[PDB]
Amino acid sequence: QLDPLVVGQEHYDTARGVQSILQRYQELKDIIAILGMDELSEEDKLVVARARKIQRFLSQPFFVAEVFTGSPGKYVSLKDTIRGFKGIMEGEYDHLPEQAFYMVGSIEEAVEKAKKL
Amino acid sequence: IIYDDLSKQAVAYRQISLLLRRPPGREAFPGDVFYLHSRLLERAARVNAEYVEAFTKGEVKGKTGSLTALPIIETQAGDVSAFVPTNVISITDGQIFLETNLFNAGIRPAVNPGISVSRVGGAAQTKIMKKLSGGIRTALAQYRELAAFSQFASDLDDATRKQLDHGQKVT
Amino acid sequence: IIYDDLSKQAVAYRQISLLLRRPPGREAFPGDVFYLHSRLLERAARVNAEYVEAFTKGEVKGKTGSLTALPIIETQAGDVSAFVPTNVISITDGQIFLETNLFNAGIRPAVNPGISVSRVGGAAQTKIMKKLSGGIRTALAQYRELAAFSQFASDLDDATRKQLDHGQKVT
Amino acid sequence: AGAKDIRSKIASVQNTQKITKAMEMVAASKMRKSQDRMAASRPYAETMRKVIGHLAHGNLEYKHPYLEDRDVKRVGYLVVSTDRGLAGGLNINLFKKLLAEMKTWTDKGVQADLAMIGSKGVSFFNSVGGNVVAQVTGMGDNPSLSELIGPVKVMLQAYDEGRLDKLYIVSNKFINTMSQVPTISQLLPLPASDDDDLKHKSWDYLYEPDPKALLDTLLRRYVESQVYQGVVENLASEQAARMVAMKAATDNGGSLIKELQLVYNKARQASITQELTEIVSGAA
Amino acid sequence: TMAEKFRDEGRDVLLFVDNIYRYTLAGTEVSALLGRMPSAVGYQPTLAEEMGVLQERITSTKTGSITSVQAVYVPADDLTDPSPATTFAHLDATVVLSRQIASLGIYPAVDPLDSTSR
Repeated sequence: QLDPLVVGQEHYDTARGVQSILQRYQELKDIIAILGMDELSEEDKLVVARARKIQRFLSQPFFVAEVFTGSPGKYVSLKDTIRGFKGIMEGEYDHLPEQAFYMVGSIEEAVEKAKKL
Repeated sequence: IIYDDLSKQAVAYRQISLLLRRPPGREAFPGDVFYLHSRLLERAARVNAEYVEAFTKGEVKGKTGSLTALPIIETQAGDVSAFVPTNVISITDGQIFLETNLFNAGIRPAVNPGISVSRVGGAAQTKIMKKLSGGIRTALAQYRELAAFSQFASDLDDATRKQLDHGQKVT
Repeated sequence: IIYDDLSKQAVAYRQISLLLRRPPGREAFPGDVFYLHSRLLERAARVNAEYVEAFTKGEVKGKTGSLTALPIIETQAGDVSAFVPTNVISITDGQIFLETNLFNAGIRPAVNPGISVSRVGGAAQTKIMKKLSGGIRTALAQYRELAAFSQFASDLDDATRKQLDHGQKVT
Repeated sequence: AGAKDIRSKIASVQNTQKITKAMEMVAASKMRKSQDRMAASRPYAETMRKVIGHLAHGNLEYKHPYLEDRDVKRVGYLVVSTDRGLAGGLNINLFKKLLAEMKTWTDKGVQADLAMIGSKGVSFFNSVGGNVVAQVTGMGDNPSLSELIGPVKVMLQAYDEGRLDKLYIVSNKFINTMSQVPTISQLLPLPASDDDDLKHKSWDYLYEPDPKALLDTLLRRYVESQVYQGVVENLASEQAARMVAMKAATDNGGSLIKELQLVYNKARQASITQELTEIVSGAA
Repeated sequence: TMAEKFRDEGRDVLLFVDNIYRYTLAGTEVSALLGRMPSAVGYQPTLAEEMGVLQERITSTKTGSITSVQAVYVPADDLTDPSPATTFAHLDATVVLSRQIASLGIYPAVDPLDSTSR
């Protein structure tokens, strides 16, 4: 069902951008392992950081996992998730730390978690 | 009950199966090696009092019995992506993974967080212990990976000087 | 004619041949799997005007018949050294290799040039396309030669920087 | 996987480790040669700063623009950077410190200008959009003063012409063979001498031809040495940082060898058994 | 079985096995000759029992004891191969000899960092 004629152009483009930059991060992992992250071009450091922030924002707390951790479960609507990933990809949240995105609901919870570190 | 090595019961059963000329599968183990451990470990259970009444013909009215199992598995070179280790991980509830690197570094018992889990979870604990120790294993799951990634220096010292001294003293 | 998953005709034939107790070859495939696909694919042919005129006993003249075959094959993690992929790569006139590392990066259709061959070449092209394609082949070949330096770019000379950023635009 | 496919990558990573070891050795020798050339440069600046202190802060203290703190309305920086990568985090720490200070200066609404030594900073600041106005690149292991004459001349002319004020040099201080720190230091207006030449009371030079036109040349030549000194210290710091970085890269390669060999062993065991089981099970 | 007769007399005995890997490999050859199905890496199906039947007789007893020193060979330098993996289950100590220590003119050339005992 991940076709523009089924899910709309905005959803399709967001999903494909996420895939594209996670794949670009996969391609950089092997050189980061050898030489360290300081050899990367200035724009490659940015795709690395945004890829790690996407990887964190993909996490979510569950109502059934509410007994393995203590976090309350979150329900995220499709509109909010594409609204958040489209925001991350184009750099409007570049200033937050990675941990602001770990185990949150919509992006407006990540901006709040950033305040409490 | 403690089975000191299921990874050697599996080898003895493989010997028996190959002497009986049965076709082997992955890693030369028989096809039904999973059914070797499952029908064993599936007997460690907690039973309701109606079952104890129906079994003991009424004599023990209103107590619940249980059998707790702790099988031991030995994995070559620390990998868990292997046939029998993964077969038993797919049967038991929890998973205490003891790591050789931690063990050499003096951290004993070498309980590796992030890989080890308890699928029963906080339901098993006394509520004091449950509340005091809320989510720390997942905290260390990231503390470890970040101390592994951020090797060059303690940069972006927002609270990492507190985080990675708390997570050190906890260990 | 498109054959979708010849690698599933091969599996159905392996099943039939293993239920008949025939001697299993490599990966349990029977010995005659090649002779299964070849006498299929060699039926795709272009046929000259005299064969057509003789077959139809007149009623057609001057015309040449044709039948084009596009068999599809699935590989497990990109390995070409398997049995059925080896046979079919040996039989056909060329290959279009679709790779997942290109598909993920957004290059769609993810055909991998250079690793992909057509032995009919320009003979099956309009002369305008035959004229224009040679510079694309050479551009992508130079790009493949230089691509090792991509993640070290901005260190490079400008004369090779031009080739490197031209190959990216062709891609 | 595939046993041959994994052995090929084991060989590739071993070759990489060997290359990085050779680079560590080369850098560890160039570091010594560079840090000796660094010591060969002290006497000029020292024995010239004593003279400048005598003519400037001694008796009959003369008056010169470069000696006094006119009000600041725009600032200038001389930026030294490496011409070669693989130096670790050396250049980016320095450029980030420069951007922090240059942003603090533009909070007050002052304008700022840059002059670049080395190719890396030239590449960086055009991407950030900095106002570079003069540059020299391609110094390599052989930094001449007769090439630094140019941009230092541009900055000095822009200073005495009234445009710039309070110009700086930013560079890496070589402190230990494994410790180099980015520093921003003030060259003009001239920093204040710790020592006092009141003890020079008892003598005065026979200035031929005349003291003011001579102090001008002394001050111009002095900023040049201090810049040149900054360039040579930055070069020795680059060599030390590349040494450390290639050391780390060789150890990372040495661990990837362990992981790849474990994978190769598992692959070859699985291949032996998967072949021999097919053979034995095929024989009815 | 000669070491065991020395044990019964009340003595402490040393038994040297010049290469136990060749004991495993000859068991594999005999197993193949008898026509039994090949085990994890082609080794015999009875590998872990043929090894234990030997190594279980080398024990201290309340009349005497047999200690054993066994030269070990690791195929393809693989400490995961079934033969090393089965042998290491029984060893109590492990002494590594290194040529670097001998080039230093130090004898015995025991590597003290990798040498191990439980």
